[PDB]
Amino acid sequence: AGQQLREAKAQAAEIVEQAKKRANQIVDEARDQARTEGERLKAQ
Amino acid sequence: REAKAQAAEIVEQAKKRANQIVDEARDQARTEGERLKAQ
Amino acid sequence: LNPSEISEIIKGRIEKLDVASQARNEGTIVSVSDGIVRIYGLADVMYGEMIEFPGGVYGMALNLEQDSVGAVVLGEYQGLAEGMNAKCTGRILEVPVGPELLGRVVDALGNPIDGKGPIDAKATDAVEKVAPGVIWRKSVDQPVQTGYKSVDAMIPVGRGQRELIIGDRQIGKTALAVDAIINQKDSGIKCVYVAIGQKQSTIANVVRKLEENGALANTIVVAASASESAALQYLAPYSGCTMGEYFRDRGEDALIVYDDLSKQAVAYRQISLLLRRPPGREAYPGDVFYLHSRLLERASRVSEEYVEKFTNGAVTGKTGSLTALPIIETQAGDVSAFVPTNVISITDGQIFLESAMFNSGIRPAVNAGISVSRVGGAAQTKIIKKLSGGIRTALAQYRELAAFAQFASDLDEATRKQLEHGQRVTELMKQKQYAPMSIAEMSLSLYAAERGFLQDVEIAKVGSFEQALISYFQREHAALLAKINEKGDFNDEIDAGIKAGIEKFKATQ
Amino acid sequence: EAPSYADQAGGNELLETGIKVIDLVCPFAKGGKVGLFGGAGVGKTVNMMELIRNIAIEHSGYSVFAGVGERTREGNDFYHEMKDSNVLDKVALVYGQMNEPPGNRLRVALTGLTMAEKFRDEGRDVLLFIDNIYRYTLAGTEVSALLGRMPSAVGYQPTLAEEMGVLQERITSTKKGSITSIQAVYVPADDLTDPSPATTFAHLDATVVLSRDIASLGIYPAVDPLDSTSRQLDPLVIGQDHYDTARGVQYVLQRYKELKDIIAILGMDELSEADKLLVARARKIQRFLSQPFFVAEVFTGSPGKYVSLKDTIAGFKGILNGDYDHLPEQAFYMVGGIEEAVEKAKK
Amino acid sequence: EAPSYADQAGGNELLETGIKVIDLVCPFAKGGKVGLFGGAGVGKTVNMMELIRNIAIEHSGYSVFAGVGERTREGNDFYHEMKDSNVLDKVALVYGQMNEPPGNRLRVALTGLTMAEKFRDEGRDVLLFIDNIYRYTLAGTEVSALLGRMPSAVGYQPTLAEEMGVLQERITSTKKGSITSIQAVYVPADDLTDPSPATTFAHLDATVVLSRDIASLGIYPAVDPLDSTSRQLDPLVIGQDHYDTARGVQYVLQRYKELKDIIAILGMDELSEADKLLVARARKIQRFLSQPFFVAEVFTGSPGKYVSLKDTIAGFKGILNGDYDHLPEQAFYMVGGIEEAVEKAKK
Ligand SMILES: Nc1ncnc2c1ncn2[C@@H]1O[C@H](COP(=O)(O)OP(=O)(O)OP(=O)(O)O)[C@@H](O)[C@H]1O
Ligand SMILES: Nc1ncnc2c1ncn2[C@@H]1O[C@H](COP(=O)(O)OP(=O)(O)O)[C@@H](O)[C@H]1O
Ligand SMILES: Nc1ncnc2c1ncn2[C@@H]1O[C@H](COP(=O)(O)OP(=O)(O)O)[C@@H](O)[C@H]1O
Ligand SMILES: [Mg+2]
Ligand SMILES: [Mg+2]
Ligand SMILES: [Mg+2]
Repeated sequence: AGQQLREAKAQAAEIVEQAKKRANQIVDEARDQARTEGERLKAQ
Repeated sequence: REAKAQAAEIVEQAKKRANQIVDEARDQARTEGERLKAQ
Repeated sequence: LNPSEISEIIKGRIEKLDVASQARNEGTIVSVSDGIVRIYGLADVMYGEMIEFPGGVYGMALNLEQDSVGAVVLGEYQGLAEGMNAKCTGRILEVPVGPELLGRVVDALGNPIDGKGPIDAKATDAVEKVAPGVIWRKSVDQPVQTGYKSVDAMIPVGRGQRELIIGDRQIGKTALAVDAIINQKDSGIKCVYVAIGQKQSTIANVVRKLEENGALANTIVVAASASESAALQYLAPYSGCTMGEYFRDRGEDALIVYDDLSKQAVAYRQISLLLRRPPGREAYPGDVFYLHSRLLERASRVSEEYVEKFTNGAVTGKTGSLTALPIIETQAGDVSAFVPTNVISITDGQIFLESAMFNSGIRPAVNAGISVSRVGGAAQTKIIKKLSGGIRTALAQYRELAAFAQFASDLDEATRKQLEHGQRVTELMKQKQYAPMSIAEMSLSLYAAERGFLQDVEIAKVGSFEQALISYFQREHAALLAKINEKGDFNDEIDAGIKAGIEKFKATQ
Repeated sequence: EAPSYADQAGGNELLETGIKVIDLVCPFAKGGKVGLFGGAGVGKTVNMMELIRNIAIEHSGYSVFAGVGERTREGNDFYHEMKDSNVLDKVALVYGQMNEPPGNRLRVALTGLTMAEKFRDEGRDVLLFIDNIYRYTLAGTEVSALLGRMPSAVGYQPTLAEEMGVLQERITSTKKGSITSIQAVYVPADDLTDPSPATTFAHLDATVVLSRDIASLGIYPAVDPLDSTSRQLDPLVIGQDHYDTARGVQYVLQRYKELKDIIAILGMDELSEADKLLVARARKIQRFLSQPFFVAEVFTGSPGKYVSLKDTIAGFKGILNGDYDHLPEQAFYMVGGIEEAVEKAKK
Repeated sequence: EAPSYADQAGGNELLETGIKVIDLVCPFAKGGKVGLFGGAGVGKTVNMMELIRNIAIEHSGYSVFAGVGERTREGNDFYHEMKDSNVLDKVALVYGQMNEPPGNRLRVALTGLTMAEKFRDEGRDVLLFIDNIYRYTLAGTEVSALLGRMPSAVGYQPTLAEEMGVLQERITSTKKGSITSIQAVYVPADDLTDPSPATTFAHLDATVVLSRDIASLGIYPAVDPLDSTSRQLDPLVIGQDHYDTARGVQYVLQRYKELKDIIAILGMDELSEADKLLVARARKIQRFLSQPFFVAEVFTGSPGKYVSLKDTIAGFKGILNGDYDHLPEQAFYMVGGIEEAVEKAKK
């Protein structure tokens, strides 16, 4: 009973860490697209 | 069976937390769009 | 790229040319040295009056000797020469004022340096003024949230208070004041940042951080960089103060940051030695105390009667305020220096930053034993006032207890209880830069500590516990956080609501 | 001119303040001069406000309050406090704050004293309060060099001792009437050897010293029992029981000052059986000096306590004789009289 | 005049130096300013000559070197070294050494900077190196009293901060081109609180502080991790792995510095089981920060080492995690990368 709780708790931490890792990709890809469009408009 | 139920709830709360993190990241990335006027 | 428009703009200056004759008082330049100009003949020049030189260069009269006038140049002096005419304008130093300055970067005289166009302000005001007297003030009893729990819980700042930020080089003095400006974007408090003797790239980085955090539209930035005349660096804090006072006098609230009053004192010492005024305690002028006391006594809270009288009845039933956050740099922690000694004796409190705590990873680095707020609980909301009572003095006693019981054998329960609690509050006071907390977030963190919920939590897990607890209350108790954030109110219903949520959190996550 | 040598008074009537440390080691007297010495942020204004509350309000004569180089916010809070307390009809208020020119700060002390001298010369008993007398000296330093005077040691005006003597000798009780005075004395950089603080001690009857090291430990009022003193602390003026209690407290705290550095390097267990017991009493005495004031409720959160002379003596004799050796160290921190310490130990 | 506020550049691109302590706690950036602070004979010229060697590996543009008040022999050695190495056709050299009168030493800095500003304004990326920026200020002190100016603290000119700002603000990157600048700063009598060094810190992006106490133990470069810092040491610039490794090293070295007096009187054996392990790791970290240089080969004989940022982070992270608790303390001294410490321990 204790072993499966420790296993589930270890997987719970991994699920939340993968979500944090994913959030940074979502935010930095938006920054690079928005800055690139800003340069597209600035050159024109 | 109590250990099965608690392990299910521990992973359920983790999936609920993961969903919240990605939705907040979508709102941050959507708000980061201020660059359409700034610069 | 609009033609005709540029012409009519030029026609507007040609149409309004002062074609009539003027009666003026005049002199001649005798000597030009280190930003100081000596003149003969200005009989009606007043002290601190603006002097007009050829090519639109301006100076200020500081020494009215019997046979000569000593003036300081408000810009580059190397173009001036012996024999040039010096003229007299019957006006004291004035700068533009109003909401048109919000989101702009300007020099010590109010000229735009951001290249974002002209400032269509509709009001100028004198740079040097006397603060409102004893009878016109009102007691400080409204909060100014910095967003940091260590400051907002132990060293609170109220609307109209003056709180000094002091420490050595490179330990977060600018980071604390800039985060306090960022937290006001939704508070309804206008902001002013005065940069004295800083390099222009450091000023540009602070402005980029204000813009990236959405705080620039609510801030006026006054710059007097390291290459500018010592007169502009000496005047910049007074110009910024005058821009902040516009809101105070009209029943509104403002916040001002002087990033380095120790650099303003060094600029004033230069001018004074070049004017040949006799030196004091560290070659500093005799009146270096009055330099800072005349500036800092303007930051105040004014009564409804003062605002009603100033606005001729246009604004009623509202108080106005100007809150100040001056910064001072010490050398190797030495507070006995003349300038640090003066400023600590003028402000309504101080926040001491310690390099040993900063190197030890306590990054807000606030020494709770040396730091203090003279307004205390009157500058806090009901919830933070009750949840933070005695924390500052309890941490001060924990630091002493941790050193006294360091090598002794196992002590009684009273000693273990105090030591184990002080270690948890010490780890809790740690916060990251550009990450402010609302009243509800700080309240949950304070409640979980003072009500004993952290007693089962490991010291190395306090940060993770706080971050998870906040994230859980944000998803499952959003209506309670919204109720606490309306005015920071507290009662048995909110107390029980927080208790039930923290118990359910620890028992299930 | 100051009153002549033949006009000087000679009274020794003890004045109760309601503050434990002050009533124990620094007993005041009616018609005498008191100085509250301390650096920045240690309690000078707060202790002066508690003394005004415990003396000025209850008194039936006239008072003068002079704010010299004070914060304009403190002057507003005190005015509304005297007005709301219905005490204002007994007080003359003179204010010269830090935003005012050097000529004003150099003469406001003489204005307040001129009003007090008119009341004294009418045969009245008067109270004179001065929030910062250091600011009179500083205004002279700020202007001294522009007056063509060469500087002395530590950058002070050459006239430091005479400018101080010309003012301090007028603040006195005479055969006509009396002036009881409390002055707050700022100590530059916490150094009591600085020429200004050092020249001030000789002008006062009671010298109360506030310590930054005690304030840095959350203990309030932050008064140092070893450096503080009064002309009235004599068995022929008060009594042997009071004097023995005061010297007893001082002896215990003086011995503890050398042991503090020993315990920090070699630990508590290496001390003698008598030293271990004495250290525990010294740490308890150090905490029983603390007391929450009515004017400090906004800073402390807890309510204010007034303690009497007999209550103060009995509490300190109990800790010295060992009647409370069983109580925990934290029970004496912020608790008025000795009874409340016995009650705090149960919480 | 300096470039305007609207002409400023917001660059944060990391510059690898190949020197472990610098790349860990003092990360440099392209187009930024670096300062090397130190007393007499501690390593300013040797550490600058090693940086000149390492930055020229990736940089393809021009360089400008201004010799302000230093040894004439060192200017001759540097000129022939570059002439024999064929590097000379991409460097502009200006000299005003110690043998020169005050006017030369006062204006040589401006002459070298004027050549660097021409190349920056042409749209190029250039390096500007200054033999000692303190000599520009000192030449100003020798002449100040002759110019009729009243002296300030410790005899310095009253214009000290303005003379420094007028030069320092021109040494910057703009929207046209970039100037990466490195300057040696002499520290008078080892005092970092002296007005000249104290006024220089605010003009730099990265501050490298050298110590005589560290140089005395044998460690070269003699950098102090606790006093040295950079604007690039931010999680948003260098990533969390580098940032946490650097913060971990500083925490261990700070805690070891607090125990120095206890260890000196009672020795290491009296410390707790936790402090003993931390002191052992602090001693290994302190030795692993050392590195044999390709310009220092003449002094000892040992071959120079270039260590990448990846290898630097991996070594210190392993020592912090405890992956090397079994290897002897002398295995970390003078070895470049972490794998060489494992091979040195075999002897
Ligand atoms: N809360 C924090 N958490 C982590 N790091 C911090 C924190 N606050 C400040 N720092 C960091 O420490 C350094 C403090 O620099 P800052 O400019 O604010 O200090 P300063 O005293 O004003 O320095 P200076 O004397 O150059 O003006 C910066 O690298 C900053 O990012
Ligand atoms: N008796 C006291 N109880 C609690 N806090 C106190 C007390 N005395 C002083 N303090 C704290 O110290 C601060 C400084 O006291 P204050 O009298 O203003 O100092 P000073 O006049 O010596 O500069 C107060 O504002 C308060 O925060
Ligand atoms: N990296 C190093 N390795 C070995 N010895 C060094 C090193 N750096 C400096 N030293 C020693 O210190 C001396 C002085 O160094 P130098 O750079 O000339 O000092 P500074 O320029 O600071 O006066 C060198 O000649 C050498 O003996
Ligand atoms: Mg700063
Ligand atoms: Mg005071
Ligand atoms: Mg050398």
